[PDB]
Order: sequence, then structure tokens, then C-alpha cells
Amino acid sequence: ERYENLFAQLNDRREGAFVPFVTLGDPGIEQSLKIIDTLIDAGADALELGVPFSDPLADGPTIQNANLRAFAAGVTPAQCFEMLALIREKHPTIPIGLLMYANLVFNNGIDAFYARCEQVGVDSVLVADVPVEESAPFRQAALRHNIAPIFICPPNADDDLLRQVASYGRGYTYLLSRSGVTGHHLIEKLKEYHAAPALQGFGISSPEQVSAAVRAGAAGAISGSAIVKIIEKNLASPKQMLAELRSFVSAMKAASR
Amino acid sequence: ERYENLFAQLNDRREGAFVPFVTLGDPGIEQSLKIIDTLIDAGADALELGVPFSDPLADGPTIQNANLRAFAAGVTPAQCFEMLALIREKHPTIPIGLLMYANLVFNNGIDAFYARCEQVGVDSVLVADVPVEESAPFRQAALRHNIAPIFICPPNADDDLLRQVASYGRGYTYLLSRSGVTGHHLIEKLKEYHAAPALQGFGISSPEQVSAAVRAGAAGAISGSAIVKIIEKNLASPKQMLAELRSFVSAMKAASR
Amino acid sequence: TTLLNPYFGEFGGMYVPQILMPALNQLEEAFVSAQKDPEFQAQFADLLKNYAGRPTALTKCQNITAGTRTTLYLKREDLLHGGAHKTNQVLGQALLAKRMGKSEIIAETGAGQHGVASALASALLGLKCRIYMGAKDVERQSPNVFRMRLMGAEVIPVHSGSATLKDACNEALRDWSGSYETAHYMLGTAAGPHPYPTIVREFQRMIGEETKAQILDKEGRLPDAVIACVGGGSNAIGMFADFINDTSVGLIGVEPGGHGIETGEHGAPLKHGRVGIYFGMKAPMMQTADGQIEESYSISAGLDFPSVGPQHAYLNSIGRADYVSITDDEALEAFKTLCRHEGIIPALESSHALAHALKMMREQPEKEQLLVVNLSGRGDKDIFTVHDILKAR
Amino acid sequence: TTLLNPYFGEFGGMYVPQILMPALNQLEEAFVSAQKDPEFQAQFADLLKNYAGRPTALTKCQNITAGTRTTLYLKREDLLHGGAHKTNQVLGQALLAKRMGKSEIIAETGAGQHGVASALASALLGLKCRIYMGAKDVERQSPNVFRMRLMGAEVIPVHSGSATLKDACNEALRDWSGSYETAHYMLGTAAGPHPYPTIVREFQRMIGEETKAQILDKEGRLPDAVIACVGGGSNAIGMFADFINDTSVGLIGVEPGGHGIETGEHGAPLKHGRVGIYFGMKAPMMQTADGQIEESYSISAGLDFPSVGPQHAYLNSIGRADYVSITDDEALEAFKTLCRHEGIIPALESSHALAHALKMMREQPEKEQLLVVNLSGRGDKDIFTVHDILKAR
Ligand SMILES: Cc1ncc(COP(=O)(O)O)c(CN[C@@H](CO)C(=O)O)c1O
Ligand SMILES: Cc1ncc(COP(=O)(O)O)c(CN[C@@H](CO)C(=O)O)c1O
Ligand SMILES: O=P(O)(O)OCCNS(=O)(=O)c1ccc(OC(F)(F)F)cc1
Ligand SMILES: O=P(O)(O)OCCNS(=O)(=O)c1ccc(OC(F)(F)F)cc1
Ligand code: NA
Ligand code: NA
Repeated sequence: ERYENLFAQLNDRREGAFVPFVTLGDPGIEQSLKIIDTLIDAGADALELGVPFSDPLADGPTIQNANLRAFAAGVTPAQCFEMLALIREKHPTIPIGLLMYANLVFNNGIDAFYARCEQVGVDSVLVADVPVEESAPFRQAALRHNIAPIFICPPNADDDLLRQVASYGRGYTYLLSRSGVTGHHLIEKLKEYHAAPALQGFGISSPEQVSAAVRAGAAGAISGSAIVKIIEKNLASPKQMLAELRSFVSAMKAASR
Repeated sequence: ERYENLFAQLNDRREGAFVPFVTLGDPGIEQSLKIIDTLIDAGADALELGVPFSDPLADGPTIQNANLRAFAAGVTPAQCFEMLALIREKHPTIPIGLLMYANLVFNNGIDAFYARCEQVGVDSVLVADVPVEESAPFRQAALRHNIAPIFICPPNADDDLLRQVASYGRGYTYLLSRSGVTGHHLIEKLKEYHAAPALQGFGISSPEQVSAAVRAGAAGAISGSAIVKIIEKNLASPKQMLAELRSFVSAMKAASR
Repeated sequence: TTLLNPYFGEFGGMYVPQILMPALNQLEEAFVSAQKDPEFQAQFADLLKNYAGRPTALTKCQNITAGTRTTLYLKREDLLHGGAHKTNQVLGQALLAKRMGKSEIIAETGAGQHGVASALASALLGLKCRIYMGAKDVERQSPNVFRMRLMGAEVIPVHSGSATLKDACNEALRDWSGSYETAHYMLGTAAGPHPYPTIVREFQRMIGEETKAQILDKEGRLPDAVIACVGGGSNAIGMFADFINDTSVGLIGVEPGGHGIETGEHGAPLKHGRVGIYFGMKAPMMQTADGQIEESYSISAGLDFPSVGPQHAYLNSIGRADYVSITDDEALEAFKTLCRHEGIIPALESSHALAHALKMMREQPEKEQLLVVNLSGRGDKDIFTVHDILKAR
Repeated sequence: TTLLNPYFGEFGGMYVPQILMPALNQLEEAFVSAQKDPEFQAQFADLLKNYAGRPTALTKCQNITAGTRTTLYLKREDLLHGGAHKTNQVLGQALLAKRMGKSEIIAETGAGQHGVASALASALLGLKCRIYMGAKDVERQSPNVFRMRLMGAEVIPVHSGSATLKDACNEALRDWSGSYETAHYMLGTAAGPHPYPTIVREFQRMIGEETKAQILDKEGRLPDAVIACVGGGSNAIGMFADFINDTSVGLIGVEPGGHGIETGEHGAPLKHGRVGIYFGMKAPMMQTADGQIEESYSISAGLDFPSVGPQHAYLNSIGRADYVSITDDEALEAFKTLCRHEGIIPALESSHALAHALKMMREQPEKEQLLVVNLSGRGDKDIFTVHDILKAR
């Protein structure tokens, strides 16, 4: 819902979207809430938010430590949902997507997880260890609760996958920049198949990368490790953290225009 | 030669022989020479002398340490032969038998070993790890050099062995008191086969044992560990050692009369 | 879509990032073709026989069952090259890797036994082997780490998470998600995403096949029950597989009970855990009420996989196999007992299976029963552990 | 008088105190009758097969000989229960003990491998086992001492003499000279007084018998040479025996060269010692010019017997077998090389035989030759030793 409105608006301003990722509760509840408010104020068109998990096997070292730090703070999924409800109460239109690992979604029931997402105002859920092949109950529960199920279009894909990602996905199509963990012509075929707008992610850490993604025909770009690195580098400097974050975001967002 | 003369004399005095054993060089050359002179003066009718060897597998702990002590002193076989020549020069008639291990006899030639025995005045040689079955070259070399080859009549023997020990042995027949290492009717069969006079050994440590051996028809008794124990117990008291030795010997020798 | 079913009832699947699906499909296809290739089978059989030492003996205990009506045989995987059953399937997987044109091997290890098997197979077959091991495990398994290195394998400590087997597992998948083009991930148990549960079972099934031939030759009948410890499930499914269709044969899996199930310090997710999705599969796991993955505690380092293979969860669910648990102390007693009465030093993992057979015998000494315990490995590696414990008591 | 010849040319004999001769005659008689008893042979074969794991594999190296015309096979005694060839003959000797009505076992050990084999056989067959070990060895072989004790054997440190293998040997004979009525002395090598050299060879001869069958099956011809390390001579004579009458087959024994023959710090009495009489036999030994017995030095604890079996001295004297030596450093290099290129960790003893085969290959790489090395044991027990050494370098 919010993604469609955002993409229509951005299209009208001929600009790409810049979407930052951060781990919820990193490095703590309060500071995380402030980090998130800063990202939004600096220009973030949408947010990608991780719920701390014990075994993030799709994340590089930078985000692995993001999770460690959040755990050091005692952040639980229940508390993440309280944070989510508050962020939505503060920002009514910004699209909010969650980055989840399958066990946190399946734990107390898949349907129940997506219902809670709807309740707090989350817009999409990307389950990192659920490939299209195992996605049926997740995408079905997502749709029943007006949540966009986010699918990964890897670089090493094919037509079959492309057609599935296009028919199954909603909100945005996660266009992987490469193989590996967190640290071109696909875009056209996606448009050919009326797929949700493509958002490129993985390795996006500079303004030119954002400009290049939008030029290739992507609706925007996602950046996480580069954002999380600013957090870890300023742990002892809460204020400087926000300032540097503010700087990077505005630069990245500017590249999208 | 000396054994025959000794046994004839003892028979005339209706007394048994008392023969002590000590390790040569234990606990040193000089003190060993003094220990030996004391044993003789106290009543020893003959001597059984060990040449220090690395692996005395027929000796209990007491004599094993006797060897260790002699080695601590640097005692070599060549030095033992110098000690032997001097003991003979001092005491012309006392029978002197050596307790050897096969390798010391075979080392520089069997014939050569017995020739050296003859040269210094040794009377007999008992090779502890040479059974009658392997004795031919040893007993032949012994006889060629007028040395008595001493054979062991174990308690767990038989007629065959008895006949061999009787025909092969000279000087005295070593009558084992038991099985194991250092720490009756046989006697008659030995006399029946004209064997060299029997001397009982192993475990002999008291005067009554000497009286009992002679009463059973033995020509005498050999005692070693009991003697060596007096040495080890008075290491720090050179003089007291000689005195205690003198006491034990005289008692044991008295029992033989 | 796949060539084979990725599920055993509700359990199993391929819960891995989209990027890794091509590697799994490739592996499944290579395996299916290999299973139909007489040349592959001949090569695998040759290595098992002439390099690893198969067939392994089936030893009748002649002392431990005295005074009872139990006849106990031990399937001797402790005599396999390497000292455990792990060697069987690494030889198969290493050959699969070569069939796919892969030149590098990634393996995860906890106790280090699978790590050592992976390294020896890699040295023999010319594969560059990198092994991921939780740093906590590297610290307590200096011997195996050195064996792996002596065999030319690169050992990589993993400090993330709890720095143990699960974290090593994650790291192996992270690596593989970026190097699958040239490297094969040689998973060490019958768990993980399809096709691994299937491949590992098929490459360990000679345990049960030989056991069946051997027991028929020696007793003229099938066992009343075959018993095996269950960490991840490979040695147990290897023993069980060929008997699944012999309905009269009981299949008993033994998970580690640690300090006791009631203490919460155990490694028995099949019977005391809750179904979750992790390590590429839907299966019972050790997890917090929130859904965070926890470690399995056991005196034995090898019964540390915090979940269990999906086929075991399935065989349990339909009642074909029964699962039980044995505590650290019961395993220690079985270890001491086999050393003293049969002259065989069992791995502490295997000691869990032996302890349950001992209980079956002792609880009903006049019950006539023919039992086979899979002796998954030798326990020379556990001597210090047992020593310090007894010394501490 | 005896039933069999106690001598191999000038070497051998029964140089023991008179008191022990009845025990040797009894043992010789029991052995001769056992060798003609189909029931004894069936029992021995059953234990070897179903308990120990025979036959052991004959492994073709596929990497270590690359680039040369040498084809090398390894006879895998490292896969035998216990981890070394020692297990073969202790099973036979334990059965002989029972045939004689003996209930107790005395064994000597240096490295502890024969001690462990004696303890495991004693636990299986219900014999009360006491093992004598030089205190210096007990100190450096805590693992094996603990295995022996876990298996119920009484381990007795010997502080006399150099407190090593020879002193343990003396102590075993001292004990036996007083307990032969109820105890059997299970000597661990092909040395000592007759009948041991003969009994040990006959109870280890299946090594060579299997090797011959296996090589004929695989190559269709006999080896050009079979190679084995020589401490006391049991694993080597076990490999050699069945080939003695195949004159085209070279028999090569490898004694430890330690720091180098010229340093005097070695364990190669057959080729660099002098004939003497000790430990019940006339044979080449490590001895001072005076005739005192010395120790054998080797980085490997098992090549410590300061003499050598009489049949080896005899086979050397007539030119049927050739003996050579390998240094600590050459053995260490062969150890590292087999781990890395074949995935097999060899015992450091066995590494001496492998090192000489490697030299035969490397010195004349274009010589066509079919070689078999007896891999007498596995080297898991040597890992720390090799580790500290390399770490020190
Ligand atoms: C002898 C022995 N018996 C049993 C097991 C348990 O695994 P399984 O259930 O897969 O058979 C192991 C596991 N070992 C694994 C997990 O730590 C390893 O990385 O070495 C073992 O080493
Ligand atoms: C693996 C292995 N290979 C070789 C040898 C050498 O003995 P052998 O020459 O009798 O075969 C040994 C000896 N081991 C003896 C001597 O120390 C023991 O008491 O354990 C061994 O343990
Ligand atoms: O800038 P980077 O490289 O740190 O990338 C951003 C990471 N955060 S995220 O939510 O997009 C993200 C989304 C999906 C992920 O895994 C999957 F692809 F397997 F599904 C991992 C991270
Ligand atoms: O009094 P004990 O018990 O110490 O006995 C005396 C010991 N000294 S000895 O020369 O007689 C002596 C003689 C022969 C020995 O061994 C053999 F019998 F095997 F040949 C051992 C010691
Ligand atoms: Na488990
Ligand atoms: Na030797």
C-alpha cells in the first residue's frame, strides 16, 4: 500500500528510492529509535528493519555484529514489535519492511506473525532463508494480512524464477547485486513481467551506486552494512553517530534524484 | 680345588659351611675390600661375589640396589678382577666363587673370561642366566681353566636334571631353597649321584636356617640379601657396618658347627 | 522443483537463501546420476573397502550380557579408518564433488571427527579443504584441529554467535553462498537442506546393509532392535535404513540427556524440543520460547547438533522408530563397562547407544532379545575427558 | 631338550635361570599342540576376524608415488583393533594361556601399545593382567597407562636400572620366575627366550599371508620387496614369514637411526651393535664395550627394544633379508608426507619403514618397483610429539 504510493510519488519526481537497513535495538532501544528517526529525517524513502536473531546466516560480519550488539542490549521480538508500533505512530507514510529469519516467523505461527505485522503497521516482510520454492505459506499469510512478501531476484537466476518472483512478490522486488552475504537485464524482464518495482541491494555503499541503480532502471537502492558501519564506528559518540548517519543518508538520497 | 679341601676339612669338624654373598664394589672399592676382609674374619668359609651388571634379572630388590650402589661408584669388571687378585693375595685358601650374568662372561670371549678367573685365583663361576641346557661352552671353558662351573638344582626339578647337575657341576651344587628371585629329598639323590657337595641358597637369613640346612644333609648354606641389607642399612656408618656384619656372620657361622 | 522429495512428512525442505538453491539443485542432480552410475559406485566401493577398511566387524559381546537373556552385537564403525562412521559418507561426498567438477571442500565440525574425515578424504582425493569450527570447539579440540592441519586442511575458527557447531554451520553456508561455483559443502550429518539428509543416509546405508548380512549369517534371523545414538542422525539412519521395511526390527535412537532432561541441559530436541526452521530445514530444535536457536549440551562433543535430521523426526512421528535419551552419567558408566568387560574403548557418543542397550538388558534380564548397537566410533579421543571426570570424583 | 629348534643359526636360545625352564618347556609344548588343534585355530581365527577386524586392507598409495615408477601398497595394521599389529599375537598368547589353565597375564611394555593390546585381550578373555613398565615410560605414556587401567589391568612402574623397557623386561621375568604356575608371561615382540621368537612370528604371520593374497589379487604378482620397521622384530617377521621361501621377494627391515648412527644415539643393534646374551637370548645388542646393556634411542617410543629378534639376525647373516636404518628426521618427514598426501596418520615406528620406501623411490625414480610397507600402527598417539617438534622448529 505504502510502497505503491511511494513509488508513484517518486516516479512523478523522476527520482529513485533510497532505503536504509538497520537492526532494531542496535545498539539499544532508545538509541535505535533515534537512529531511525534520523535516517527518516535525512531522506530515507523507506526502511528495512532487522529483528535480532541468533543465526543470521545471510549476513556478513558487519550485520552479524549489529545483531550481537542488539542481543547485548536484551532486544526481543516482542520489544521489536513495540518499537515498530511506535515508529508507525510517529511516521504514517514511510514504508517499513522487516528482514526476518524463518524461525522467528514460524515460531508462534506463520499467520499470527503476519497478523502482528499488520497490527503494528509493517508493510513488507522478507524472510531471508525462505526461497520461492518454500514460500507458499509465507506469501499466503502475507497477502491475507495486507503485507507485501518480498522475493529475492538473484543475479544467477533464469526466466522461470523471474516469472515466479514477478507473480509472487509485492511492494518491491529485491534485486540482489551479487552472490554471497551482506557486506541489469533482469530489471527489464521484471518490468516485462509486471513485477513489483525493483530495489537493488547488497554492497550498495556510495552515492554513485545509487545513481547507477536508478539509471539501470531500478526503482531505487537499499544499503545496510554501510549504514551499520557508521553505528559501530561511533558507539561511544551517540550524537556524532546521528550526524554522520545524517550525512551519509542525505548524500545517498541526493544521488537518487 | 679349594672347595674340595674346604669340604674335607669341614667334614672332619662335622660342621657345615657358611658362605656369604656380596656385590663387589658395593658401596665402593675400598669399603668393599674391608667388608670382604670382615666377612672372612667373622667366620665365612667361602665367598660368593657379584660383578656389577646392568640387568640382574635373577636378583630381588636388595641385591638390585647392591648393583646400583656399585655402579654409582663406577665399579667395572676390569676393576673387579683387580679386587679379586688382591683378595686372593691376602687370603690363599678361602674358596671364591663369582655370580655372573651371561653377557659379562660372553662379551670378550667365554674362554678368555674363565682364563682371567684362573689368573686371579677365582674358584668357581655361577652364570645365573645360563641353564644346564645352554651350559656346554661355559662348563667346558670352566673345566679347561680349573674353575668349577656351578649349577642350580631348583626345588621344582626331576631325576634327569638331577643327573645332569650331578655330572656337570663341580665345587658345590647350588641347592635352590625355592622358586623366585634373591631376597630336602634332592640332597639325597644328589649324594646318590656323587654330585659336588650341596650348598643351600635363597632366603637364608637366620642361624636356625643354617642349622636346618646342614641337618637336612647339605654341606652348608649361602646367604646374601641378609648380608647386603646390613650394608645398605649402615651406609653412613662405615665402622658400624663392619661390626654388624661381623655379628651376623659369626652367628650364622656358629650355627654351622 | 526437485528430482526427489525434500520432505519426510512435514519435516525437511530447502530453507536456504534463494542464492543457494542452484547449488542444491545441482547437487541433487549429481547425486541422482551418480547413484545410477556403475563407475561411480565401483569407485566408492573401492575406496570404502581398500582405503577405509569396509566391511567392519559385527562383534558379539561375550561378557557384558552374562546372566541375562540378551545377546548383544556391536557394529564396529570404531574400526573404520578415521575412527568413526563419518568416513563413509565423506568419501561419497568427495567423489560427488569431483563429479561436479568442484576442486574445493567446505566442511563444518563440532567435535572434529567429521572435520578429520573431511580432511583425510580431501588429502586422498586432491581437494582443497577448508573447515569451519566454532572457536569454543577449536579451543577444546586441539588434537583434531592439528590432525586436520597435518592433512593439509585450512581450519577456520568461528567467533560469531555461541562460537560452536551451529555458528560453524552458518559460516559454512555463508561461504558456500558465494563460492558454490568452485566449492562443495560437505555437510557432516543427515540434516540440513535437501538433498543432504538423503545423500548422507544413502552414503551411510552400508552400515545397516552389512549388519543385516552379518546378523543373518551369525544368528539366522534379524535383530529384535538396532540401537544408535543421535546427534544429527547420520550414524543412526545409516544403521536404520536397510531395516526400515523389516517391520519386526525395532529402530531405537538415543539423544543425549546431558545432566537430565528436567535440568534443561541436554541435547534431545527430537523428543523434548519444538519444531522450528533453521539450518535449511524444518525439524525439532533446541530453541528459546522466542524462537532463538540454542546449543545442545552433552558430555560428548559429538552429540552437539542442536536439532536432528528430518527423517528421524518423521520415523518418530509415524511410530516406526522410537527415541529415548541417556544422561552423561549413564553414558560414562557404559563407557567404563565396555572397556573393562570387552576390551573395547567406545566413543562417548556411541556410549549413549550402548547405555540404552544395557538398560534394556538390565531392566528385564529374563527377556530374550537380540540387540545390535551401532558403535559409531572409538573413544581414544575421550580418554582425557573420562579421566578428569573420574579423577574429580 | 625341546620340540622345536631354539636357534636361528647362532642366534636365539633359552638363556634364562634354571627355575624358568619348566615354564618355557610347558609353553613350547602347549604351542605345538595348539598349532595342531583345529578348535584352537578356529577360536583364534574367530577372534581375529570378528573382534580384531581381520583381514586388514592393503592400500595402494595414489599420490605419494606420482612421477615415479614405484607402486606402493600399505598393509593396514593401523586399522586393527587397538591401533597396531600387537593385537594379533596377544589374542593367540591369551588363548595359549587359557589352554595351559593359567588365569593371570604378565606383560612388559615400553611405548604402551603392547600393554594396551595385552589389557584388551585380558579383559575380553577373563585374565587378570599385570603389566610392567619402566617408570620413565609410565611418565611419558600417561594415555596408554590410563587405557590399560580402564581395561582392568594392573600397571606396575619399574624404577630399577634405566627405568625403561629392558628393566620392565627383567621385572617381568623376575615375577614369572616365581608365579609361572598360575601366570603366563605375554612377551610383546619376536625376541626373548625360545619359544617366544617362534610363537610371536606364527601368531603374526597372517600379516604376510594376507598381504600375499591381496597383492596377487591386485597385481597378479608378488612384491619386489616388503618393508617393515624393526624394534624387537614382530611386525617385520609377521610380514616376512610367508615370503621367506619366495626368493624373488626382498625382505627389508628398518631399525631406528635416531640422531644418526655416527652419534651413537640410535636403536640399530642388528647392524651397528654386537652379539651378546641378554633377555634370554643370544642376539645383537646395544651394549657398552664392557658388556653392560644400554638403551635404544629413537624419536619413536616403540622402537626402544635394545636388541632384536634372533630370526632377524639370522636372516641378515645368510643374506635373505637386508636391514637398514632411518633417522628421526627421515621418519618425521615420512609421517608428514603420508598425512598430507594419503590422509593416513602413521605411527612413528611405521614411519621408519615408509621413510625407507620413500628413499628407494626417490633415489631411483625411474626404477620400476612394486613395494609393500607394513603400516604397523596408526599415529594418533604421536600427534603431540610431532606437534611439539614442528612447533619447536
Ligand atoms: C563418533 C561419533 N558418533 C556420533 C556422532 C553424532 O552424529 P550423527 O548423529 O550424525 O551420527 C558424531 C558426530 N560428530 C560431529 C558433530 O560434532 C562432528 O563435527 O565431528 C561422532 O563424531
Ligand atoms: C605401532 C608399533 N610398531 C612397531 C613396533 C616395534 O615392535 P616390533 O618390532 O615388535 O614389531 C611397536 C612396539 N611397541 C613395544 C615396544 O615399546 C610396546 O611395548 O608397545 C609399536 O607399538
Ligand atoms: O548493504 P548490504 O550489503 O549490508 O545489504 C543490506 C542488507 N540488509 S537487507 O535487509 O537488505 C537483506 C535482505 C535479504 C538478505 O538475505 C537474503 F538475500 F538471502 F534474503 C540479507 C540482507
Ligand atoms: O640370600 P639371598 O636370597 O639374597 O640369596 C643369595 C643371592 N646371591 S647368590 O650368589 O647365591 C645367587 C646365585 C644364583 C642366582 O640366580 C640363579 F639362581 F638363577 F642362578 C641369584 C643369586
Ligand atoms: Na541433536
Ligand atoms: Na631393537
